[PDB]
Amino acid sequence: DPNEYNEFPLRAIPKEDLENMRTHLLKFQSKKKINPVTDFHLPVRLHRKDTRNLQFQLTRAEIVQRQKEISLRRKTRQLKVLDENAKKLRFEEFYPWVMEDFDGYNTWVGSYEAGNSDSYVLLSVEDDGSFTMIPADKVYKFTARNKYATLTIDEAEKRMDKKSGEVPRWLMKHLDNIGTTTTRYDRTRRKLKA
Amino acid sequence: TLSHLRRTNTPIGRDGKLAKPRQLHNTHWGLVCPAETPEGQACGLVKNLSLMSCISVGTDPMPIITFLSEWGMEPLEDYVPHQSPDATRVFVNGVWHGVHRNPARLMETLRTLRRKGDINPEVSMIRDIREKELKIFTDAGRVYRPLFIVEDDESLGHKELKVRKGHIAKLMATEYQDEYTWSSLLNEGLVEYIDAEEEESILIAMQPEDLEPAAKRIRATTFTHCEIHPSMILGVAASIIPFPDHNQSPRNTYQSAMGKQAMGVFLTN
Amino acid sequence: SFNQFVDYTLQDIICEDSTLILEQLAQHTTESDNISRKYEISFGKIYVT
Amino acid sequence: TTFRFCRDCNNMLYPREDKENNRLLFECRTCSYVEEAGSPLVYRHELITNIGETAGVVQDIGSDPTLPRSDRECPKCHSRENVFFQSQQRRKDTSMVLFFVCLSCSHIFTSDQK
Amino acid sequence: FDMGGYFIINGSEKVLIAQERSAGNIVQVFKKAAPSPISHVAEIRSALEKGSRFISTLQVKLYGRSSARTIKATLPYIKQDIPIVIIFRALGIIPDGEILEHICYDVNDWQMLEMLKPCVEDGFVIQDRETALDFIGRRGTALGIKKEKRIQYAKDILQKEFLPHITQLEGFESRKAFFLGYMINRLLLCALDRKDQDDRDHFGKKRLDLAGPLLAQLFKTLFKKLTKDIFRYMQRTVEEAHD
Amino acid sequence: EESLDLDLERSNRQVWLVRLPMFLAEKWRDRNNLHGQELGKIRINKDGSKITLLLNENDNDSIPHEYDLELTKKVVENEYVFTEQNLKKRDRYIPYVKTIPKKTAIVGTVCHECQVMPSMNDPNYHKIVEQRRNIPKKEILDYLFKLFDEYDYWSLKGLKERTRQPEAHLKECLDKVAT
Ligand SMILES: [Zn+2]
Ligand SMILES: [Zn+2]
Repeated sequence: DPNEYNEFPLRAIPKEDLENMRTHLLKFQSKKKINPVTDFHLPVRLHRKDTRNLQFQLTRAEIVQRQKEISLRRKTRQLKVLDENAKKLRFEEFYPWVMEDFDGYNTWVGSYEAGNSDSYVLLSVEDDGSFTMIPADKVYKFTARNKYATLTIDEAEKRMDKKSGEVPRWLMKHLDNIGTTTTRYDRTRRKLKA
Repeated sequence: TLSHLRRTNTPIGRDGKLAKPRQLHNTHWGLVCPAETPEGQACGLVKNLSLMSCISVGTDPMPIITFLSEWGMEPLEDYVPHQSPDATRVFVNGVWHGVHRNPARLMETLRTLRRKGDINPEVSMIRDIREKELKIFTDAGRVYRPLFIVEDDESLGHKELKVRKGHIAKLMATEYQDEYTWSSLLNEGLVEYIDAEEEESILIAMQPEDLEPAAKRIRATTFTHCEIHPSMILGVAASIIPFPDHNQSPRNTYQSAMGKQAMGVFLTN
Repeated sequence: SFNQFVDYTLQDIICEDSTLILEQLAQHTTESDNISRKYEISFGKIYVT
Repeated sequence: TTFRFCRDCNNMLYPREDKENNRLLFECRTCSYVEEAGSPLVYRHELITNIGETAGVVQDIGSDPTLPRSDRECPKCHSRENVFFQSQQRRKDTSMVLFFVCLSCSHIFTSDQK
Repeated sequence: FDMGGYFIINGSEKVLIAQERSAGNIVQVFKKAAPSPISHVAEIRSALEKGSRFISTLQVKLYGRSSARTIKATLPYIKQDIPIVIIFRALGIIPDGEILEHICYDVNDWQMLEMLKPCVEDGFVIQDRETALDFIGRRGTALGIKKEKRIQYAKDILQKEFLPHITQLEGFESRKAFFLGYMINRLLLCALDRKDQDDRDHFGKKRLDLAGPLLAQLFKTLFKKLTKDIFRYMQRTVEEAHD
Repeated sequence: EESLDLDLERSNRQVWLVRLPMFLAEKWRDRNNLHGQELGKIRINKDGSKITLLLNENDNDSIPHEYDLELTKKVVENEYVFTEQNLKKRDRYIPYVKTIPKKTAIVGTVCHECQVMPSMNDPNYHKIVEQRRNIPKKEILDYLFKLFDEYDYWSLKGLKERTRQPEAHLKECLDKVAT
């Protein structure tokens, strides 16, 4: 063919590089384009944690401000058999992936996809034009969470019960005007002000 | 005995309704004899298969799903209803696996590849094009019966069933040999198994010339199939009824009940 | 139906659930260590006569 | 009557009324986006309908062999071929009006003359 | 001439007869009678060849005839009839219009959207997956190291037991969401009478079993009895020996 | 030891995404392969919309050499691929939940999803379709005096190895002093 194109048949990964890598794939669930290097109040830490009371969990800016202010068996059992790789996957995804900025204004909660993680392969161009083949391992999906001052399970159950024949349409607006269970960005701003 | 080998039996309960399956239904055609029923408290409970009636023994579906993957669908992980407003959902034994853009090519390809013999012919498929759906069934438990295939197009003209005089001459020669079989007719695609579920994509001809060219008794143009013979909707004892059109149906019922109580010979040993 | 069940689904119904182990390391602390005493039983190929 | 969604975040918009400027303002319950309403129509029950006899048409209805064929023509292209079939709605009071779809004009037309 | 597929037990020729049932793993809808509080329902049977009989029934029920337009659903082991927006959020679809895109297909039609708007108002309160999963459905067994109900326990339910077809391993909740959306779609078509009442008495929706499945069932169950007796006497050999 | 954050220079990178049939995916996931050798060739148009794969003769023609690229998703947003290396070695905050953050680097943005399909006109193609279709009284009294001096509630089973004597003699001697 007449060379109107960037022909570079593939180079590949160093095999000695290739041990201790896990190279997953990330997607955001929003129609608007998101670029975290433009959006996030960096530093950005990626951690694998539980999500129990994550709204009640403190932000990293709040942690830094607090640090600155402070400164007979029954001898019979059975392990019904299960796949060791599946168990290792289950223990890996016992906690999911979460990345967020230092402020805690925007936070993103991840989840795991198992539908097509085997067949994919990567054509990432290099600076010279090189195309290294990185065989993908798993694909993960991230959604935003607590961007909008999420509610509480208990009073949620009281709204679910038939105390009202229909709950108020602006009940969330009334609760936000009361100030109960505010946003993570608002809590971080109030903690930074205090 | 040759009646009693091919018996079927459902449980219902004590009293039951009547529109519920105690009485016969139009779906029963070509599969079960509409006369050979027992009499007394269980009429319409026990029922007896057709002559060429054959049962499904199942086949594992993963070569079919990988084949389907290779010939192109969108797997559901990136489905969106807006950008695919009209594509056809794909099912395999009541399981969603694919949505695919071009249904007609996929259907004719699956039909040609079943005819060529690279798929076990027990597998069935329906294009309910009215609802933009597609079905694939491969479990054990279905019932099917043979048919004569028809190509619509013809160099000789109008419309024709594919089988010819030379093939049946070779069948006659192999029978009086005392190397064609039924399977060795099946492999090159002249007959085709069709289950109990497909027929609503199929027009059927009663006779091999009923409208195929374009006093005794009294008797469209888009056929795809004709039966082997209309006499073979019956069962075992129903074969023995001479001229079984030429009576009334409860007489056929008492005859099928009566023939089990006949003496004569049973074996030779 | 009979020939299908004789040829297949029997090796499948064995290999579905053939695994059974009782590996007794120590079942208390020490016993120093003890060894991971793999009492392993499983069924391989089947046979018909 | 449609259900608008907040363009910032694809969530079900709810009606809520201005306190003093007397306008319906569809405010998002997720985010702070708000939008005025084109009409004072909010809710609509529609206890009586008669609809559904027509649709479900694919562009190749006639590709299926099982539909019958006739010789009435399409009153746009005048081609004598056609495909006819009855209502796609099935109530216990739906009519014996017929629907005629052609291949040449690719058009749907009926046989009612009231 | 004795072509005959029978069995010879104790000096007696002995034959088995076919049994039938409805086909499992296939959509049906019913129209229950007027005086009940339920009007339109659905069902899925299941069997996966056939470990502990894999019965695992499902239904989705519908209320009123009026203003009681709500869609609750039942699952094992949940004794409460759970509304379905909770299920969508719990499986991991938060944004409301995407739940609507899972249910319906043509956005131009609207009758389904007025059908679903009271159900979204039911689901207006709970806006997070594990908060949705926090709903109890106790039905046994006893709680482990919990607070009220482990979200790990609820996710273990939704992975292992529910919908014993498309998957039961770990990671295909989007396939589950699409399957439920198709189920809700056909239920709404039966409710709005654009599409008709199904038939139970059609033949192809039934199946016929034979000696293969019958010997499979009995052989599986007596093999489990066997295996529990194999686990028996393995605890009893505290003393010698390996017989 | 090292920095706990993530690399950002490799973010600005277009990535093409390929699905693959299974026999192909087995040969292209060989770690005994994949050292930098070049195994195919590509041919795009000036306007695009038809890209073919010219597979080199390394396959020895058990599979085709003529393949086409099916760019299903020509424009791709928000799809990011990263890497991972393990590290070199009301206001209650838990800085250690035993999370193990890694030397992770976001290393590319997916821009084009595509697929290599075996061009059916090839004679080696559809051959794969038939393949897929086919497939001592006195001393011990002093010794036990030392033993109750060693510990008050000494075990009877522990008394056995400390004596290694006749137990009936031991039982008589134990009854004379204590329990
Ligand atoms: Zn919003
Ligand atoms: Zn016309």
